[PDB]
Amino acid sequence: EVQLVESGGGLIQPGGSLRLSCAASGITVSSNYMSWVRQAPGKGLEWVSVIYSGGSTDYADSVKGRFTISRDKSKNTLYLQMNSLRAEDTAVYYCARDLGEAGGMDVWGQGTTVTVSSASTKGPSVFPLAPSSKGTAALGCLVKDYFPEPVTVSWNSGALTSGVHTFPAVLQSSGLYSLSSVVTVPSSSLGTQTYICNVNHKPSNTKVDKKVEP
Amino acid sequence: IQLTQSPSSLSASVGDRVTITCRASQGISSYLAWYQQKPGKAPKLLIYAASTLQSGVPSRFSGSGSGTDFTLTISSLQPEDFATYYCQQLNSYPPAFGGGTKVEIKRTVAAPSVFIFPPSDEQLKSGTASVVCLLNNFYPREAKVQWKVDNALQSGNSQESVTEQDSKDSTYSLSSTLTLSKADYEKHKVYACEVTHQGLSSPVTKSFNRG
Amino acid sequence: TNLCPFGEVFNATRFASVYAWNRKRISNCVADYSVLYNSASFSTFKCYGVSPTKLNDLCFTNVYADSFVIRGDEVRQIAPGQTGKIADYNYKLPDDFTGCVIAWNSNNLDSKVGGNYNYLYRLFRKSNLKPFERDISTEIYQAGSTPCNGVEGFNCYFPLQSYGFQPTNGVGYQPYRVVVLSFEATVCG
Ligand SMILES: *[C@@H]1O[C@H](CO)[C@@H](O[C@@H]2O[C@H](CO)[C@@H](O)[C@H](O)[C@H]2NC(C)=O)[C@H](O)[C@H]1NC(C)=O
Repeated sequence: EVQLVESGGGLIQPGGSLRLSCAASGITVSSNYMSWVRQAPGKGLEWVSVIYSGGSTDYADSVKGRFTISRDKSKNTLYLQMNSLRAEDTAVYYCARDLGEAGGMDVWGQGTTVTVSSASTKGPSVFPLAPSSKGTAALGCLVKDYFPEPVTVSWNSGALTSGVHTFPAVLQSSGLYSLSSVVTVPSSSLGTQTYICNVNHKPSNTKVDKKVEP
Repeated sequence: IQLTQSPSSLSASVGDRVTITCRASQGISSYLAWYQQKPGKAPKLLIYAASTLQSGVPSRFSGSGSGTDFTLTISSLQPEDFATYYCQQLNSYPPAFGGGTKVEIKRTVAAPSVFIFPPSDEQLKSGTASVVCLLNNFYPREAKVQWKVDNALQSGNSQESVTEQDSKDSTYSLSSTLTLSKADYEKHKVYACEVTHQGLSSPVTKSFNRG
Repeated sequence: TNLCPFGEVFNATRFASVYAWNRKRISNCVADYSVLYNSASFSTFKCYGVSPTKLNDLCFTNVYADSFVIRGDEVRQIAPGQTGKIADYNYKLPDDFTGCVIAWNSNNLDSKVGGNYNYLYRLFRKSNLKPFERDISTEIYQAGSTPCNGVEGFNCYFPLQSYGFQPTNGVGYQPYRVVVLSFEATVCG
């Protein structure tokens, strides 16, 4: 019953604008301190903004003049208007009711994702990580230069799951993502068994099956 | 005010007593909160006012401290307690957060198996060469991966990625990728990946010759 | 031709909590505002309207002296056109304020080991205070849609919080005694 449901996050270009919404049930937005807190990929938590029960607003310095927090009493909804977005603003954004010293941030939203990038949607290139010529053997697929996240990888249409490690994507200096998916198999199976990685990139509607062989 | 969490990560077993500390740079009396966060999930409030237990939070969590030194204690670690924990300053906008502490599953030392992969002929037609080095099923997480090209130590042209702890053997895997242009790739011969890890008596080097 | 009793305002043994701020009316006396300024013991002495050296050459019908204790970080809110927990919910100065604001560190008097919890402030309020408004109610703050019925709990918070003034606090969190002099003729220099 008590929940904060957020929406509005998405892909956007540097200098662009975006509006996040936080629809509340069980707490009264206009009666509370309401905060936005963000978390960049692989980083910690950072407070962004607050609006007081009495209407006063405050902002982190890196956000002043670009972000505007507001609320709608009729809809019991909190808003965050994000202008002049930069690549640094890429984060998961959380709304939360803030009790300060009397509690903490006790009610949190599920979070919404904001990606700020000048890169354009692009399906991946799948290259084989072919088994060495010279026990346990390793093979894999290099899923390179795609945007945006996410990419999902399976092996042999899901039949091969044991020993599979798919690594979290890294962001390259070009603005595109890249990841690898590896699997370890017995060296004896390289002659007999076929190994196909299946790469799925929904944002570009790309589906690739690559046979990896020695 | 700055908050310094120690340690960045710790490994523990079920039933252990776990202690995470937060050091404030000036003195904030009892204005401190502790949160728990699991991968992909929102933070969850555990303690506020340094020692007050949030309603519904299990009693094995407790906070202590006032002034500059604060402690979060889990008296008997349970399986669902493996996660990242954050301290937060209260009663101050621009509120300070701690850097976080990851509580990980302890196990015995396991050396990585090291594999190296040359770039595929297909990628070379694009004018870019990706050399990949794999460290599989190792513990603990700390590992050093040194790329060498014709025995020249490489810095600034490699990225690396680590999986979360495996759900069955509690080990890690790690990939390191060295990216070069095809022109730079063809100007050298020996590509080596050198791995340093606690489970290895001496560094392991896997290499290949271009061609 | 009697002296204005500033000594009993500035040198009071205890100060009020900011939410229940104290007001003393000053009338029918002569005031030396240049001994207050030239004491060199105040960390803040910012006058809005006229300089202190020049208002010693001035007369008003009444002078009000408001006093309380707040954090050092919150002294900036005791000024016209400010927002924050103190300016919004405890003590609000008008935009056209024409007096003086005086503050000094009182960590030696208002903090103690283990925390002095005498001093309170209002954390929750439905709306902002009007200038020179004093809200001293202890009604339970309804933060949700369910009424509170005068008992605390989820979404039902006691509106007043205690400062935890400890001597080891950072300076910005240490207690500061504040005196506000409002000028609106029985008071001269
Ligand atoms: C508050 O008390 C102080 C301390 O007595 C007063 O300042 C002193 O006044 C005496 C007598 O005039 C001087 O000998 C001291 O040099 C003053 N300073 C100190 C630090 O003692 C002060 O005047 C009183 N406040 C008011 C508003 O009258």
